[PDB]
Amino acid sequence: PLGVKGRSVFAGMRSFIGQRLGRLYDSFYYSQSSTKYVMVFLFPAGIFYTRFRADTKLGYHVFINEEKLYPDYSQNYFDTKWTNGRKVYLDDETTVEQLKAQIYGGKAAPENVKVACRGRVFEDADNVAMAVRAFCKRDPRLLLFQDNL
Amino acid sequence: KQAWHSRMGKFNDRSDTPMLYAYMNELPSWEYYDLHRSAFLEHMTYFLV
Amino acid sequence: STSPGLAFANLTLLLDVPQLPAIWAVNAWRELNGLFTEMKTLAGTSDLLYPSNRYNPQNEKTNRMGRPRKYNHGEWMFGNSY
Amino acid sequence: PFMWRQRAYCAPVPSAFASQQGVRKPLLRSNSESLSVFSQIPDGLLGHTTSVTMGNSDIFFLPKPSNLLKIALPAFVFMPNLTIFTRAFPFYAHTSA
Ligand SMILES: CCCCCCCCCCCCCCCCCC(=O)OC[C@H](COP(=O)([O-])OCC(O)COP(=O)([O-])OC[C@@H](COC(=O)CCCCCCCCCCCCCCCCC)OC(=O)CCCCCCCCCCCCCCCCC)OC(=O)CCCCCCCCCCCCCCCCC
Ligand SMILES: CCCCCCCCCCCCCCCCCC(=O)OC[C@H](COP(=O)([O-])OCC[N+](C)(C)C)OC(=O)CCCCCCCCCCCCCCCCC
Ligand SMILES: CCCCCCCCCCCCCCCCCC(=O)OC[C@H](COP(=O)([O-])OCC[N+](C)(C)C)OC(=O)CCCCCCCCCCCCCCCCC
Ligand SMILES: CCCCCCCCCCCCO[C@@H]1O[C@H](CO)[C@@H](O[C@H]2O[C@H](CO)[C@@H](O)[C@H](O)[C@H]2O)[C@H](O)[C@H]1O
Ligand SMILES: CCCCCCCCCCCCO[C@@H]1O[C@H](CO)[C@@H](O[C@H]2O[C@H](CO)[C@@H](O)[C@H](O)[C@H]2O)[C@H](O)[C@H]1O
Repeated sequence: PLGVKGRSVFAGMRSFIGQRLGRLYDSFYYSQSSTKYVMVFLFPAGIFYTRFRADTKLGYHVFINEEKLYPDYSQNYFDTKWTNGRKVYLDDETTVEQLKAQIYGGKAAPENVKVACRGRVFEDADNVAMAVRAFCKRDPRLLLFQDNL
Repeated sequence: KQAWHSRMGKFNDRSDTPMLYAYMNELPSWEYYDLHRSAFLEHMTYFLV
Repeated sequence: STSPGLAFANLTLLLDVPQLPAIWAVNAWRELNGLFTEMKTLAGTSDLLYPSNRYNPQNEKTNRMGRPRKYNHGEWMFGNSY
Repeated sequence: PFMWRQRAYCAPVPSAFASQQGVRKPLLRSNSESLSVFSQIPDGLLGHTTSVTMGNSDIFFLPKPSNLLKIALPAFVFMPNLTIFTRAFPFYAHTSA
């Protein structure tokens, strides 16, 4: 005897979802504290953040010409030293000045510092996204150098 | 039947080649009382009394 | 249950089925951004918007590549220069 | 624009030094136009050449005489069974039976 009169398939769907959620709560309660919180919240959350950031934002590999132009990262923790090739995720509205400040930690940068991509110098009042689209399409490797000349 | 029992034992039992016995910090009732015979006795005399 | 021959599938599953929520979230975010872009276009714009493009910085004082518009200081009889 | 006799790629073609030839063709042309594909040739049918498609040709047919055979044959397992021990799969997947 499939189905009952006066009852709707949508009501049955609600019933089923309630059953599933109650069972999930029971199984989460009767589980190890050591494993369940990690496996249910921290790995999903990290994976979500990473995948969303990669699939949505757009990033750039940043290099610097000379060691004298490297930033001072001695004080901030988990990164005591600059390394070239760092992947850096930015927003579409970011400019070269904002990028430079982000690199140098809101501190006094050196003089006549400029950004290039495939040999092509960027203006500082330029959107990084459009500048890359123009000069280095699908090769976002940026380089920071000193333009004395 | 023997294959059934051997499969389930190999999967569930605490052994030197454990499949499922892994990441154990809070044990279930059976394994707890099998490893800690002192507590099985105490928990059992209390229950009967 | 499992076996050494299924290491490929085990790794792929463990690493990819947790990503499916994020994939669906990305798809939903994309649809919402498209909806908002189309609502803006219906409302009206000075310069056009490219729908399937990443970024649209164009305005009265800005080119379609983020630079300032040339010859935009004065006013023109035919209206906008674009 | 600095080393003219040493940069021949950026120089005019020899038909330009000759002083003799509705609309006419241009008189001055560079050798740097050789670095472009559609400089002289037209861009006709540029975006329509990757649209000429041809279908594949493989036929998936093979007669299956089982009357010839009387023994079973081995078969691969393609994926792990997640319908059983689903909750423990990340915890036992690394072991070998
Ligand atoms: C944001 C933070 C993110 C973190 C998570 C946050 C929380 C979010 C929600 C939960 C997300 C985690 C879900 C994990 C569930 C799977 C593994 C697990 O952890 O279970 C452990 C947990 C405990 O396991 P256990 O204690 O060891 O055993 C107890 C039994 O499970 C007790 O079961 P039972 O005895 O009470 O009943 C038997 C049960 C059996 O459950 C099981 O035990 C095994 C389940 C098998 C899972 C693997 C199946 C994969 C098969 C491949 C699919 C092939 C399809 C082929 C299609 C071809 C057709 C062309 O039957 C079911 O209910 C299963 C239904 C689903 C199977 C569908 C298979 C296809 C058949 C279709 C039937 C028609 C539709 C349903 C009709 C009903 C009326 C509507 O499992 C359960 O509690 C019940 C099973 C879970 C069913 C799914 C529940 C809904 C999940 C929704 C996911 C949506 C996520 C997307 C979110 C949106 C993001 C944008
Ligand atoms: C869309 C692509 C699908 C392809 C893959 C899936 C296979 C294709 C076949 C269709 C899949 C669905 C088969 C459902 C079978 C269950 C039928 C049934 O009677 O179940 C008992 C339920 C509960 O019934 P009940 O308990 O309320 O009353 C009857 C009680 N008995 C059974 C004792 C007589 O019956 C229903 O009320 C209707 C359920 C089926 C309709 C829902 C389909 C589920 C698929 C979507 C999953 C997500 C659910 C949330 C949707 C939210 C919508 C906003
Ligand atoms: C083409 C696709 C084919 C593949 C099919 C794709 C779909 C199906 C794929 C599923 C395969 C992987 C499933 C593995 C699931 C692992 C998750 C898991 O079990 O967690 C580990 C925990 C660990 O439990 P445990 O550590 O005690 O025991 C686990 C196993 N041993 C003993 C061996 C260690 O399992 C659980 O008990 C919880 C599981 C149920 C809950 C699921 C998460 C949702 C929770 C929502 C409720 C939150 C309540 C919050 C309230 C807070 C206040 C208390
Ligand atoms: C239960 C419903 C759940 C449905 C899932 C909906 C998605 C959930 C996640 C929404 C997160 C929104 O968070 C927002 O995302 C976008 C895209 O990354 C970011 O936006 C960034 O990229 C977009 C696209 O270029 C631009 O706005 C801009 O370049 C930049 O700001 C915002 O800085 C962030 O605040
Ligand atoms: C809650 C919101 C809706 C939930 C449903 C989510 C499911 C959407 C997945 C469908 C596949 C999407 O895959 C792809 O994404 C978006 C539309 O989404 C489109 O992408 C294209 O059009 C959209 C317009 O919306 C633009 O924002 C985007 O710049 C462009 O690339 C593609 O044409 C489509 O192929």
